[PDB]
Amino acid sequence: GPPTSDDIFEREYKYGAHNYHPLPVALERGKGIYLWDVEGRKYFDFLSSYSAVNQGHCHPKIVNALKSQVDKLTLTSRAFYNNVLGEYEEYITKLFNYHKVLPMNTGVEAGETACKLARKWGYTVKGIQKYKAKIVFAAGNFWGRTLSAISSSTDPTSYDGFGPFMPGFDIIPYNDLPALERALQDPNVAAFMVEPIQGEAGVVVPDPGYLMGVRELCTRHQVLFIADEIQTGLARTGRWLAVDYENVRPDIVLLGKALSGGLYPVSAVLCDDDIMLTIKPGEHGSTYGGNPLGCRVAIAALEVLEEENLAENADKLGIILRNELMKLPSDVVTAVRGKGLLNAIVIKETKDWDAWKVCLRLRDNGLLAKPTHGDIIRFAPPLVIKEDELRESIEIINKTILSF
Amino acid sequence: GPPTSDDIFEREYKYGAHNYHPLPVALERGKGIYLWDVEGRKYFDFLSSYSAVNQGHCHPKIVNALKSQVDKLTLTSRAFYNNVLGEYEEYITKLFNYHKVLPMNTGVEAGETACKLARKWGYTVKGIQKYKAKIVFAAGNFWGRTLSAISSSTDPTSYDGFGPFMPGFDIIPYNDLPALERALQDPNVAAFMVEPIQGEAGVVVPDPGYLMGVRELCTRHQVLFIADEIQTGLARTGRWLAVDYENVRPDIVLLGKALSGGLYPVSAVLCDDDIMLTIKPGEHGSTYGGNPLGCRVAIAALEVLEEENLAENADKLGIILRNELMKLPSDVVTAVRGKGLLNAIVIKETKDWDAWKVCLRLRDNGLLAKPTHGDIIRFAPPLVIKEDELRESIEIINKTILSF
Amino acid sequence: GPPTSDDIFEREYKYGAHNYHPLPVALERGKGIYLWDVEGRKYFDFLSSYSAVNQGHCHPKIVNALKSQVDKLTLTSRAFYNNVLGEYEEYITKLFNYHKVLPMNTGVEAGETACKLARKWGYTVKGIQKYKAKIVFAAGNFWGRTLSAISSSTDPTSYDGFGPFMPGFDIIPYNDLPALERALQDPNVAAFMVEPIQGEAGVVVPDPGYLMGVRELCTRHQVLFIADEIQTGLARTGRWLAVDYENVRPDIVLLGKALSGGLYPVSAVLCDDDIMLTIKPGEHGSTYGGNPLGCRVAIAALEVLEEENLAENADKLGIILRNELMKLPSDVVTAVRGKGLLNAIVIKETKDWDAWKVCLRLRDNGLLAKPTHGDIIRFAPPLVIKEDELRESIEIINKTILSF
Ligand SMILES: *[C@@H](c1c(COP(=O)(O)O)cnc(C)c1O)[C@@H]1C[C@H](C(=O)O)CC1=N
Ligand SMILES: *[C@@H](c1c(COP(=O)(O)O)cnc(C)c1O)[C@@H]1C[C@H](C(=O)O)CC1=N
Ligand SMILES: *[C@@H](c1c(COP(=O)(O)O)cnc(C)c1O)[C@@H]1C[C@H](C(=O)O)CC1=N
Repeated sequence: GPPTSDDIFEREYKYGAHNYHPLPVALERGKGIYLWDVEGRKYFDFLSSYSAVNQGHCHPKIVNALKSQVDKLTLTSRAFYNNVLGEYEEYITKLFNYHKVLPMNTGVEAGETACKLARKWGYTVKGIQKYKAKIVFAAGNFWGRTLSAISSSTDPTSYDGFGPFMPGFDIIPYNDLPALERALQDPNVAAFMVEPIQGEAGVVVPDPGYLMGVRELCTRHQVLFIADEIQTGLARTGRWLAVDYENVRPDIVLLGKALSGGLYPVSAVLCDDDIMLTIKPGEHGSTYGGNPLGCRVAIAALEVLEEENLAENADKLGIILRNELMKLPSDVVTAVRGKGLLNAIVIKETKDWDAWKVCLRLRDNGLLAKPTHGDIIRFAPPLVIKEDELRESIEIINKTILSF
Repeated sequence: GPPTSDDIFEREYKYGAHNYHPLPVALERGKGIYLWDVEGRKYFDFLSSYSAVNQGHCHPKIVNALKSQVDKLTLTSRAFYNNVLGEYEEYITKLFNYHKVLPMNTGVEAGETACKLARKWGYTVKGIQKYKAKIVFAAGNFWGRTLSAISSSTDPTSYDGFGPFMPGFDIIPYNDLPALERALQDPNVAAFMVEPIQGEAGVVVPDPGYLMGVRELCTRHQVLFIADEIQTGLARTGRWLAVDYENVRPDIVLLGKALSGGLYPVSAVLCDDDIMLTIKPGEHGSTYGGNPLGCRVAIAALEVLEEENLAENADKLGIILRNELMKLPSDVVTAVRGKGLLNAIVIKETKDWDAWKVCLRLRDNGLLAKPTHGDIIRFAPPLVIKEDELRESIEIINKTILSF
Repeated sequence: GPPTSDDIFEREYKYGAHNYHPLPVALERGKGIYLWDVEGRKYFDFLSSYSAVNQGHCHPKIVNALKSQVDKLTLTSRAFYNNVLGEYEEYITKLFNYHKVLPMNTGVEAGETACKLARKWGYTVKGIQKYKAKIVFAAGNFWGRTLSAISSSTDPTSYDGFGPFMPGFDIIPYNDLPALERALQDPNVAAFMVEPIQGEAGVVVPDPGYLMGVRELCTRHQVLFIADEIQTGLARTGRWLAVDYENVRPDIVLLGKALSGGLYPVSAVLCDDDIMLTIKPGEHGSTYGGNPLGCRVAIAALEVLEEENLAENADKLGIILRNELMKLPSDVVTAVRGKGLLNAIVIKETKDWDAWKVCLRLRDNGLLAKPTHGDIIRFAPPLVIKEDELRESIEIINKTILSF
């Protein structure tokens, strides 16, 4: 016979590392906003694979781009040229209005690249003494799991037991302009890296004006403003980039996750020549970075966001979701927050009943969501969701929450 | 009409970062051992995308695996289970005979994961005080371009201008057992990471017994032996792992590149429970790591290496390649080295005549290869190459060298 | 006639700096737990002047000490000796079991003194190069308003507009042992300064085991543990020192506020000879520090705490206070916290309901308390309060909270 859910759980427990704490559900198919488990049950996806399937699971446009290119050429490395990478480079730099892009594969690779750019520019353009360059981060940041990434983390689960840590990384509170201003008094700071909304920290939305103040302080003190839009970008919050809400232009922009619609690990580092060209030939790279397959996929994934106006849809539907969640009782759900279709609720955790239990019952009533910590549940469905489907989801959430 | 090669060169110059020094050739199609440029000209591929397309370009069996799964489900994240990952996990662990695998995407991610395991094991099992754990590396190593990876580099091009560097990374000479022994006298050393053959260093083959000696020293001093087989593994050197030549079993094995036949960025960290399970749920991850699309690709890629006996082929044909290369005048080609189909020659570089110029002319004659520095040319065709094809290539190599 | 409350407010507004936001009430008399305003109204004191009047207002024994000594001698400076200081020094050092005490006047002065001790010890004993020594602080710390003190603050109200700031001060989260452990990897760290309970942050009580973990980590990495007990000490939390709950011995202890029963500004720095004697004659001082009048007061104030077993009372009555407070509706009072008689509640602040408005009404109902931000009210009565008086006070709080 074919494996049950319990069979699948057991096999991974035996042959796979235990580095995740998954919700016990076993999926075999996805399409648009929906996932199906091996028992044939249907679920609303309200995680979107950490906002990587903004376009919905298996979008036909993106699938067709992948199938078309895989027959021709998939990997040359950048030791040679191919005919696709330049077409993608011209498309994406003109779309976001930066001189250049440096292609990578995963989100954390984009972040590492940005740190290297910041340091290189710091030493060769700004003139910092080697090797005294600093990069400032905000408390609660998440940008991956390399040794460098977790060195900037304030979450012990991320860094405990994995030191000694990368020097030159400082931390200030998020959503705190006086703290940024105090930090940038040090001329050895080369960059401030920040998420326009902190995702994995629990959808922490900064106050109106924060990003304007950030852009202002970074310009004033000759510091690069690095915007990590790997989770918040690409229509998820209701705009091409979440920084578009305050119409601010960062020095470096990071994209990933939804850049491929979930079909291929593609990430990108966008910035102007004065920054980008501090890195000379041979001084940075990646084997699969910029490969023609990922590029065809990324072009299609970006075109989907545009053609279907998913940003406008996320903006419209997000406020409906938040407004409805705000009707839940003040002492079962203690906060609602988000922008566009990146949202979260905080539940009054008891030692009897918590976010994990809510999510188990959400699963049972046909909706997949994951907690982060033990009192916050994230709601992030694919951006192709329609209003009637959203309202059905909302009913499921009401039903579940009010059932405890 | 279509863009020319020069068009392609110019577009990337304008819109892409300048972090590579590519051979001036623009490819648009690849099949088996062959690549075609946009002018229609045909080439032998003797780089194999740094040994990522061992199975040849666009291998029909791996391509079908990609095409089959892309319509079903491509990314859940490991927040949920799917039906594919566990099947891959059981397969690859049993193939290399380790308890568990931890799935990642790129080679440098696999290395970072191994360093994190080494440290976590160092503190929680070996009892090193936090955070005093050291990892030893060999001079000439290349394992990627994160801040941590270049912190272990002895190549200025990799690390200059990118500091400050990761602490706890110590460097010793390659192919030097006394040096290793002295380093392992420090009880705070958690691991030694090393390539069985150094790839980007210029195909540097250590003396017979080196790997056996490393294994013995690591076991004696309770140090983890991390073998980086991201380039040497998967039949490229004539065995499943280069480490198999001396019957050595590393504590952690890293795989990447050809694990997907070039269709998808897939890498793996293999080790037993005592090491793997030092990392608890939530303590390490990656958005695309272990996704079902890459898993189906990897399973197919591994099956191809087995079914077509590519390791055996690489062994036999490698012998021919080195034998025929060694016929070149001592005057002109000062060294020939390699195992299996991972090979290189060293030319007596004059002020006028260098490896780049040779490769430019090899291109002109229908064969693509990349130099390492001024005096080393690597030869690494896909492992599906046939003897007649190989000898045709050898002729091309011969006439090119002698034409200077 | 005599000045009204309104007269008093308007006079200070005209001739005094506007650096405070006081509760509009004008006191003229104080005795034990009670205060009377100029209109004759009587109030419970639930601020205890930031815990400086633990012994109650105008304690007869402390007053008698003042009156007795003021007729004899009040100030010689420490350029000469007097007959009182040595007696106080022996008394307090034997009481807390440290070799020596250094006498100062205000809390922030004791803190400055401890930072100088730590640095001096760092350079002359630990061997840190001048001037590379660091001191680590916990976010949320409050220890005064000198340029140095606000340089370690994470509260913009304290530091904004007052820089540039003192270098060599680093900040980590409170109640976070992994973060402390990470910070102490730097051998240039000389000390960690921390409150056993953060007072002005809103009575933030760390997890059980925190103080033990700090002591252990500081010892392990040769770092001084400075315990700021200026608010938490002297029976307020139900022990002589709040660190006594975990049987922890800091390297340096800071005392102040209630050290004088509110009659005189007296502070003290306690530590052993290997630390204290790093400061040589002429290298630190204060005009009024260690004056005979303050010393007589201090001895009396310390005797009151002991002879009336006020720590025992604080512990017993604080248990009662927190138990009764937790009976308030979980939807209006969202948290209750504290130790002994240092306590606070968190309210569910709305746009129209806040901590300030609550304290205004408490005042109207005969109880004086201070808010923290918009959602915290501190409750800290003098330790001489009796159970029946506490219970009466509690009904005022009940009446007030429920009345909204
Ligand atoms: C994903 C994430 C990254 C890292 O992306 P990657 O998983 O492809 O390497 C970078 N930046 C942002 C803003 C992200 O959201 C996050 C990271 C988080 C973690 O660090 O555990 C889990 C994610 N989904
Ligand atoms: C590829 C390589 C890596 C890194 O793999 P990645 O490019 O997918 O991240 C790790 N280990 C080995 C043995 C490799 O060969 C090398 C790294 C080298 C570099 O550092 O620039 C270039 C490569 N092709
Ligand atoms: C009082 C306080 C100090 C400073 O004492 P001082 O006012 O006599 O100089 C030092 N340490 C602790 C633990 C204290 O509680 C606090 C400081 C706070 C502030 O910084 O504004 C207000 C106080 N009452």
